[PDB]
Amino acid sequence: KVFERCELARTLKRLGMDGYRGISLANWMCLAKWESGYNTRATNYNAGDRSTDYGIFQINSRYWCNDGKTPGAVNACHLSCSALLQDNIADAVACAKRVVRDPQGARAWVAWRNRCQNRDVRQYVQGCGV
Repeated sequence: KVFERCELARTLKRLGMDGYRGISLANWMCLAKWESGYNTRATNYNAGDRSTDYGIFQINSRYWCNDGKTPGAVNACHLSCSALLQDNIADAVACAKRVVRDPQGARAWVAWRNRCQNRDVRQYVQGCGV
């Protein structure tokens, strides 16, 4: 599923993402936009280390979910990476919350620092009614 911007903003709010561990809704929106383009089926194989990024938040299989083929990986979210490819993002949101509960916070996704951090991210939620 490819979410429309405001449809996603409202969904994320209902799932309690606004301000989760100090991360505003507009930042989660900026993260999803640059990681997957709001696409829940997006996947990206990292040939360099044999891991894969799954879903709307592009969560990595080395630490967060289990896909069986990633060397020395852990599954902190206790989820199959398959769960992060559903149209329903409840599982992906629960795992993203787990990711940021680590000291790095949103810095866990390098895309956040490059395209979201210290920017005016208002545009991501403008007009969505959230």
